[PDB]
Amino acid sequence: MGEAEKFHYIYSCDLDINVQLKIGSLEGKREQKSYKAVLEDPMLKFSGLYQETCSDLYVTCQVFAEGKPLALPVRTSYKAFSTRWNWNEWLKLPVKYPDLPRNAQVALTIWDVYGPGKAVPVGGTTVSLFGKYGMFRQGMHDLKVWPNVEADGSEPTKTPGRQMSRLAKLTKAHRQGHMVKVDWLDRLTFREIEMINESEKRSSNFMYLMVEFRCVKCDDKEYGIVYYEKDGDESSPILTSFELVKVPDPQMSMENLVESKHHKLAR
Amino acid sequence: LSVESYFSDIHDFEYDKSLGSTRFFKVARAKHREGLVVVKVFAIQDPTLPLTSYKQELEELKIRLNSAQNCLPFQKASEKASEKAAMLFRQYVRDNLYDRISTRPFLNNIEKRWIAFQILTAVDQAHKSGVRHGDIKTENVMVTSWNWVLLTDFASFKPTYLPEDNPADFNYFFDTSRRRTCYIAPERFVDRGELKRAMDIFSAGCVIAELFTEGVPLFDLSQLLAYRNGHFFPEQVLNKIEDHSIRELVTQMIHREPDKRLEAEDYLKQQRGNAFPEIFYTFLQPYMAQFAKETFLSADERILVIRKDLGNIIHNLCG
Ligand SMILES: Nc1nc2c(ncn2[C@@H]2O[C@H](COP(=O)(O)OP(=O)(O)OP(=O)(O)O)[C@@H](O)[C@H]2O)c(=O)[nH]1
Ligand SMILES: CCCCCCCCCCCCCC(=O)O
Ligand SMILES: [Mg+2]
Repeated sequence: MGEAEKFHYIYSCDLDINVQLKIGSLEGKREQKSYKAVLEDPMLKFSGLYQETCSDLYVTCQVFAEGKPLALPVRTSYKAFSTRWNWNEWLKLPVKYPDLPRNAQVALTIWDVYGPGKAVPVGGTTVSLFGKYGMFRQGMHDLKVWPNVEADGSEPTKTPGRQMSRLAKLTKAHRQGHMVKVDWLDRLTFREIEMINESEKRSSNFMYLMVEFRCVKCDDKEYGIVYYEKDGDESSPILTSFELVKVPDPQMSMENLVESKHHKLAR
Repeated sequence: LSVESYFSDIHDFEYDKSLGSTRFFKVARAKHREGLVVVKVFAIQDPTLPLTSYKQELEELKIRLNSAQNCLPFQKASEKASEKAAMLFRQYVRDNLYDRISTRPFLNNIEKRWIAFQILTAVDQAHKSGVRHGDIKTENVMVTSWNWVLLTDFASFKPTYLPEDNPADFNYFFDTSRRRTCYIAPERFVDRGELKRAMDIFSAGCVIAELFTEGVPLFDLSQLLAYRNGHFFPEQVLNKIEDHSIRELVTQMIHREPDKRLEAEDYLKQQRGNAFPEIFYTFLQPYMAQFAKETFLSADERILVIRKDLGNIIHNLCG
């Protein structure tokens, strides 16, 4: 009938393993081929836009926190593309779960060849690594790609990856089984969502980079990674007495570090 | 009886250290639920003496100096805690100014100015409250590790008037450091009065001198008795004060005739801007007071209060 409802989770500061991000497929069309621009810039004909229907794009994944990069960007391994951009590659990020603060993001940039020794950004997308209540993102996510720009790692990001937006979530919930199934009704409703989707395909030149996050499994359980800090349970033993000690001093019984620095330099 | 022996009978206060034994009080550091505390233990050798006169006084100093942010009265007093001993309780502070002058980091000019400013603020606070500190000394000026001054050990049980003839009264109650230093205002020498606000201004002025001479005492007992008779003026030590305006403040405050010694508030009015930066009156005294007394701001919350106020702080201090 069904396994139980227990919610299992691990603290992010307890999961000392590298974060891994799957770069799935890049759906959508590119910015056509504006031949006006090529007459102005002949180097532009020697660029992935104009050489193949699917240039061999690559993605760089970098983690940012407080607008600063936590480590170097990781690049997808070369994959030759012909009719679709499908890297299908798990990227081991240089950051571990304990290393990630609550506002850690991954800035993902799709890059293309622009003449010799020059990559142009096809687009960029940034998604926060923790959810609205501090749970590491799980499973398959489709991120809005911002054309002709690198992913922005600043806080707040200017390239967030997160009608069809709402419906896709409901569709994913339906496919996972969280939405109730009604065959007569699902058959009719999804045709409309398809019409909406096709209209959005024609209306806008949007691209989506589908990515996936790893699932933490142990004994066939599913653990969500919730953001925590070690000692996060240490509710400080604050007490409101001031009978004798009216003026607390935090440095009270502490090594004088300016004298020890001096000791270490004179003696 | 050793200083520690007294604490064997007390449960609430566990001995920690001795701060110094003198025939007047034996002083110990004690650990308490609240923090570290100084216990001044008075061996009450003659039970005939009425300590009820001193207990009343201290309970009215404790009330008056309750809101005086730079004064630290004795917070507790216990006539019979060990049956042959009384005890005065107050918090223990990081430094005392006499030691702080030598500990690192050495006090800048602006930090000495901030300490002298707060000494005058403490005297002004107690004097407005109706309290006199009948011996200000650098030992009794206490410094938190954030350089909040607490004036402590209010000398309400010490004699206001001393004979010049017999140094025995000075040796007992005053000069417990045994440095022979004498900041007791010269008119306090004769041959149970009330203490006068100018008797603190001489005491405070001499502490600001010693602060700015890096611990050279402005007078000792013979030099104060000569200054009392007009046969000596501490020009040499005053010339060790590196700042002309603090030099004149001190020369004003240590004035021989008490009538020529202003209120602490007047010295702080006269010294606005010139000795004491304008920013001391406008930003640092009121801002730093949020950390000061019966306040409840944790080390973790202190840093967040200062981070959240950084921009405002930078504007006031710098511009
Ligand atoms: N750091 C620190 N030192 C203290 C404290 N209380 C006392 N001491 C030190 O121990 C010494 C002995 O204590 P006291 O009896 O208060 O010395 P004092 O200031 O000469 O005492 P009185 O003559 O009564 O004013 C003082 O001079 C200080 O140097 C304190 O709360 N903090
Ligand atoms: C309960 C109140 C405790 C008060 C503690 C201070 C008492 C000081 C008494 C000083 C007596 C001096 C005697 C003498 O002159 O020999
Ligand atoms: Mg004292």
